[PDB]
Amino acid sequence: AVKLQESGPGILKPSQTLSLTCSFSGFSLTTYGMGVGWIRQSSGKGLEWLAHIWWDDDKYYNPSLKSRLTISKDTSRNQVFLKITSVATADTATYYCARRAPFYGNHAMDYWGQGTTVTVSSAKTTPCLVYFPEPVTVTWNSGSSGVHTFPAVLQSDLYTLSSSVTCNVAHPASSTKVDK
Amino acid sequence: SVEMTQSPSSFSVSLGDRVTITCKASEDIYNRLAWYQQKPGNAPRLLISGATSLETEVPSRFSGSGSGKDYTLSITSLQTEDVATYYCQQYWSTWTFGGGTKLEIKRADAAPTVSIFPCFLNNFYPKDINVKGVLNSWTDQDSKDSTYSMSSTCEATHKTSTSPIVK
Amino acid sequence: SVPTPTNVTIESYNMNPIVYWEYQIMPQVPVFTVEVKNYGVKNSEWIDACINISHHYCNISDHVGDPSNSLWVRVKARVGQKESAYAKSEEFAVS
Repeated sequence: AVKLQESGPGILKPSQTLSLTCSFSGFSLTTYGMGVGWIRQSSGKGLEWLAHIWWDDDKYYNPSLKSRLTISKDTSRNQVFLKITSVATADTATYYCARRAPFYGNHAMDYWGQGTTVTVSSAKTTPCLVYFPEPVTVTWNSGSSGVHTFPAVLQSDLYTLSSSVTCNVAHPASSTKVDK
Repeated sequence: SVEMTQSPSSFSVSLGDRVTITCKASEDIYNRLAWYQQKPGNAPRLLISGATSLETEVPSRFSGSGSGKDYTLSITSLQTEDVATYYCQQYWSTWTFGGGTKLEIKRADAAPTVSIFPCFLNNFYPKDINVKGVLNSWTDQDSKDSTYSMSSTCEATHKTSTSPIVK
Repeated sequence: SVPTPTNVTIESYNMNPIVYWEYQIMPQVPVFTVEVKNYGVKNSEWIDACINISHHYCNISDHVGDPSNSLWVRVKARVGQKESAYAKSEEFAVS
């Protein structure tokens, strides 16, 4: 079965370097005409192609970012890797890696990994109205209708959302559990 | 580089309608076009390749076409399973995605219930809205009753009236 | 608006591909630019082969690679600071 999975650091600070890993099975990157690439996407935004690597180690980078990206492959481990230096906040997004459909003249991306979200920030796990990092889970009397748990927005580097009803608040990172 | 313009970012539609999404490329991309569907919090699903080749498993109500720089995607009978964002992609010279077109469903103009606290704008339609030091988040169109919601004296300006509701 | 080149021909006796095209006579010197891109197994960007030359030909031997991919060409014309649209060429596979 052809599968692909992306591994990432989770939360990473500015100016650092990002190490992304695409682990796959089901096929081989040594096979002629095979290739894998990266694509990123921020909340409510479109898809952005980053880089792509071929079976012969020929590499392609998106010009806008070439200078910060380095893509490599290791057939003896079945992983494709991507490195992104001078990490900025704009770079907070979800990273995907996907292969090239194995047909001549076709370069559409047939199989994708679920993706890994990386948040670029210099903060700390700070634990109806509601912190860091996301997520959080607002339930009401331990559980349905007329409930409007809104999407979080970040003030000065902390997340804060709202949940209206017409509130059991958790936070896995700092093991908080406010059963208000 | 090659650019791909998908207009617009969204399109209000009703189930049962036939929907056509437009994708325009800056230069002839010789039918090397792919189409992808993406439901919230999920990886994109490849629908069409080579401008007109459907992936296996994809329902026949879907079809793509065009040439040169103009390609479109058509769904003959919109069904809930089809409400997603659709992206086109040129793969002639490396890769470029279009901006995306999110399908939203039409329904009766509904007025927003405001409840302020020492301010919630819940369940309205259409989606556009302007309110009057503070921050706002908006929800996605509700799946039960295609309404919207938003979070931030408290007043708004919505086309369900003209007299701005001030709470 | 600057004239667009015509009659884009691709030729190769042996494995020595050279492009030939037509242009009209102009009181100034028309300088052309030639680009080639391969497709099939790979999907490269358009890479320059002959930048701003005066003559109606361009040898692209050093841009052929992997007989499995087809090559496509396009050529534009310049006169002063204005340029022409690309004369896109048809496909090229085997010698």
